[PDB]
Amino acid sequence: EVQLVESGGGLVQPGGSLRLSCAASGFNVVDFSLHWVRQAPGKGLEWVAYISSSSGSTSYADSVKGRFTISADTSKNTAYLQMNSLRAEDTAVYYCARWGYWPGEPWWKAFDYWGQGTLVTV
Amino acid sequence: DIQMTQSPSSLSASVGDRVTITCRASQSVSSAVAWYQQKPGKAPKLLIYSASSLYSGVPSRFSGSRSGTDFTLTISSLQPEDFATYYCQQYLYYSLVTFGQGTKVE
Amino acid sequence: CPKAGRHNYIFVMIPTLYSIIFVVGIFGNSLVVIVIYFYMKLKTVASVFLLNLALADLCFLLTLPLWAVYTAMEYRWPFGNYLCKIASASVSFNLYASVFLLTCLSIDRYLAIVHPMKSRLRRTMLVAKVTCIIIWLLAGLASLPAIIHRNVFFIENTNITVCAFHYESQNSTLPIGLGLTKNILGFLFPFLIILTSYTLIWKALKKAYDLEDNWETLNDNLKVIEKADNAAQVKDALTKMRAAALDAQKATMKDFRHGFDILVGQIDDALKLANEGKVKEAQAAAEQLKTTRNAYIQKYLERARSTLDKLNDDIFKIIMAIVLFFFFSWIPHQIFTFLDVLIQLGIIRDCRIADIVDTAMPITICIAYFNNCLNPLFYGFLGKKFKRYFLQL
Amino acid sequence: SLRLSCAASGYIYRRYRMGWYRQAPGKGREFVAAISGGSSTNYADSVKGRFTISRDNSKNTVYLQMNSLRAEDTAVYYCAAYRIVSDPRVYWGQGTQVT
Ligand SMILES: CC(C)CCC[C@@H](C)[C@H]1CC[C@H]2[C@@H]3CC=C4C[C@@H](OC(=O)CCC(=O)O)CC[C@]4(C)[C@H]3CC[C@]12C
Ligand SMILES: CC(C)CCC[C@@H](C)[C@H]1CC[C@H]2[C@@H]3CC=C4C[C@@H](OC(=O)CCC(=O)O)CC[C@]4(C)[C@H]3CC[C@]12C
Repeated sequence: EVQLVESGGGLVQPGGSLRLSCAASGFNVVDFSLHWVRQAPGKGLEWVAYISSSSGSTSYADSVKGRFTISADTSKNTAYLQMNSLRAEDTAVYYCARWGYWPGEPWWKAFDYWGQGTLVTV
Repeated sequence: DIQMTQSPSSLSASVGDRVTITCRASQSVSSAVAWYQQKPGKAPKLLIYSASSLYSGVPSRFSGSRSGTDFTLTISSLQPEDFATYYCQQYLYYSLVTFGQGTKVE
Repeated sequence: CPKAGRHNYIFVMIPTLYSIIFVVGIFGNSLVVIVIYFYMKLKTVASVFLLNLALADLCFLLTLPLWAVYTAMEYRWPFGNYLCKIASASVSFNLYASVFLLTCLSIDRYLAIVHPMKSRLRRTMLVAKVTCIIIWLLAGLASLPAIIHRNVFFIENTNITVCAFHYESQNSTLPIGLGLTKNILGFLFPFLIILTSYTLIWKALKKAYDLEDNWETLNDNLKVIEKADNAAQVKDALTKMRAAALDAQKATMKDFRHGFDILVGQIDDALKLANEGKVKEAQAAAEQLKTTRNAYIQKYLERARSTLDKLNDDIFKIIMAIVLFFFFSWIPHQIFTFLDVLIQLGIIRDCRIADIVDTAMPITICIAYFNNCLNPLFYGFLGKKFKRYFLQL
Repeated sequence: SLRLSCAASGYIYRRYRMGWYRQAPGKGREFVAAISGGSSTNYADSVKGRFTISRDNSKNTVYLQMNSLRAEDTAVYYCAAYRIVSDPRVYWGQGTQVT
């Protein structure tokens, strides 16, 4: 069945680097846009980044641009999120979600399937 | 940078009651609004997409409506499993995603 | 309670007001008929029904005015029995003819606004004439009880004579049936049909306005993209452009939805370049949204602009003014007709309300008679204001 | 001689003026007597003295009591209930042709 699994989280000193991952199963990353939604402990969900196994349009949040690098590897059917220069505000649980492309209903379904999430503490 | 504001920061209700949660957008986002439900320690689950379309596998008690810029989530028959945090979302574009603040229901 | 009376002022105010209504309405309806038949020939279905409505109003103003002298001095009727019949059938005839013609006018407006192509042109004028024939026949046949039963009646020993409705049974259901068809078939069903037609007109008008309003947001932001170079204002212009495209796609089948699918596809392509820090490519990519506008959406935009222009027609404002004023002038009559039909059935047994209903029925007939006089004044909007040229000439 | 009756409805009895009209071959309906309706009892010629019109507020019936019944009084008697004010309506009952 469709399933997204996150891995690569942990605890590092502030200013360190982390390499988050989001494994996928039951679907391909080529026809779905994989996002990264972050929820701070005790706070709400905020969008962080997104990547496409298509042409390659990527984006980042204004409060996170310049220090995050999201990547996708369609060979391994997983998406990675490179982290560096981590600040104290980056401590949160990172969820990876999937979102269909514009033509048709898959786009209208928003983040239909999420991932269990991984915790990062700095 | 469309900001989504959620009216009730909290909503105490009893089992079997009817609750309503309202969202407001900075600009017009058409019907590109989805409703989620996050239980503590767990990832969110999509309830309504397109601001009025119930997702598959979700009980028909949940409902959504849009009147221009105001988006409302309504549950007419609350159950013991409905006690969770209900988030808002505007998904007009991939890089334009902004969520609400939360409507923890007790 | 049995002793009452309010004829001190009714017997003087109504006859002068009735005469004023007669002259004003006959002049206005003659002018309306003259303009509709010569200044703007019967080339449309709406003009055929409006000419018929003016003719029905003329017939009411020509066959009722014996009521003005009937109420001028007491309730004496020193005329013929045939005159009593043809003056008492005219209320029903005018009510049914006018209400049927107004329903057909509403149906024609609905067809002309929301089914521009489903309805033909050659086969409608003949249909309009046949419908007018059937409407006049139905109005005449629904006024037949007031011809058969209405008769002259000498009051007791004195010579005072009235035009009375002769029910040949004390427990007769004809008064209840006549007073209820006047409420249901004369008011209720036509009013429901007209409401459905005008709500469906409004529903299509809203859809037409939604597509053009949403496309206007797309149009204004398109010019903003060209007249801007900061790699940022392009993004906000496309952000409002994408939402307008999504909203417009919800108006409406596959071809319309497909046409807006590439439109939002180009918008996303522009946002991809805008998010990459490129302005010329973002501005260049936003130009193809005009090419796809002509291919798919232009044919649907014109059908929406034309539909909204039909709301601005003079014939639309006149028809809806006539429809609204007819239902406001005749609602006092139908309310008291229903009130009176309840008294006969015994539903309400109260002497005080019975006197009110009896003294109100002459006024309700007076108000309905006023509708024929004020109808030609609605035609003085535009286009038909060429009647001023005819009057001077 | 004999008495006629008119079992009127409740609505007709309360408001309408109920009276008797008479019709014979060679002549139209001529007035005979009337009662109720807020006015006083009215009588016609040749019936002012002999004919008596009565009232019953409980059984909802008006009786025309006639005692002489001579000359050409024989005809068909029709009971009418006319409300002149507002819209005049006449409610004719079943006739009764006397001997
Ligand atoms: C009381 C009842 C039993 C009879 C009432 C008379 C009707 C038979 C008359 C009165 C008004 C007439 C209408 C007045 C105007 C027109 C428009 C007229 O249209 C034209 O002149 C253009 C088309 C053509 O050349 O026939 C067609 C006939 C019609 C419906 C007339 C048909 C005959 C009507 C319905
Ligand atoms: C005792 C009497 C005087 C009460 C009032 C009755 C009439 C004088 C009223 C009732 C309905 C009115 C009409 C209702 C609607 C219209 C359409 C309106 O034109 C529009 O359609 C404007 C709005 C738009 O274009 O969307 C112009 C006024 C008019 C003719 C109104 C004119 C005045 C009318 C006939």
